[PDB]
Amino acid sequence: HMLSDEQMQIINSLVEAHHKTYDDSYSDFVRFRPPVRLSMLPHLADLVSYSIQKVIGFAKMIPGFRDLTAEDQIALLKSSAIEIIMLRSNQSFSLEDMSWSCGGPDFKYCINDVTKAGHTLELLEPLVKFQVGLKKLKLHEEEHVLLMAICLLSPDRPGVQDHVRIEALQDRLCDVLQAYIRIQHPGGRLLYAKMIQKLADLRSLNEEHSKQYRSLSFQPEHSMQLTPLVLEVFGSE
Amino acid sequence: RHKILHRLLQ
Ligand SMILES: C=C1/C(=C\C=C(/CCCCCC(C)(C)O)c2cccc(CCCCCC(C)(C)O)c2)C[C@@H](O)C[C@@H]1O
Repeated sequence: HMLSDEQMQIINSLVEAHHKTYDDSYSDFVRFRPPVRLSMLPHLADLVSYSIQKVIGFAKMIPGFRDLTAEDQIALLKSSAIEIIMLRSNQSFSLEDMSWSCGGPDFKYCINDVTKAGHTLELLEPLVKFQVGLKKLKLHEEEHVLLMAICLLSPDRPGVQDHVRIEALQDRLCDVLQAYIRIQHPGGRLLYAKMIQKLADLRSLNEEHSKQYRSLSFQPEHSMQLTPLVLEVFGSE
Repeated sequence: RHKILHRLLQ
């Protein structure tokens, strides 16, 4: 009926982590290659490459992520990076616009540019649908931060080797999220399952994106537009 | 093999 102290340390260090690695001013967006309206590809690669760096910064501040082997950390990041970027982008996704909004009109990304960044509606139809789903949950930032850490800490990812230890961590995070909803979220009494439902949605979007990324990365005139981080993280090594 | 990632993970 009440969160323990360690349960609320986990919450506190996770909210601090997110506040350090997400910037609501989006002022750093002016250092990317500008968007042109595959004319959107260079600005998207830059956007995603920057975001991957945030996710790594966030991951390093999750209690005990750092204590995994460097290999397990890489395996988790390589499989879960795109899911975490889809997750955190909810903070810039607007329901009135049905777009993401990270600046003036130039950092407003709409979906009609989908084919301009080398993707199809087969990815952006479910993604947008996911994004309004997640927005309707109207999450406290505690819950939003908790889902990213749980998403990152999935033992069922390709490459993981110590899927006991990281399942324990993921368990400790769900006990917090389960309890947070019970104690702190009014009308939070089926929100956990809905949230876990969103995790499985991600694995489906992940897949679609990984299939479409393969088509890009295999045409060198397109893969030359990506950054080295993107190529290493979404690569297959 | 993941030169950048290792670097970023300190
Ligand atoms: C990255 C984030 C912010 C939005 C996150 C988006 C916004 C999409 C706009 C695109 C709509 C257009 C302009 C085409 O019409 C996003 C997240 C996950 C997955 C995807 C699918 C496309 C990704 C392509 C990656 C490559 C090409 C390397 O395969 C997009 C903004 C802010 O929330 C910071 C956050 O981290």
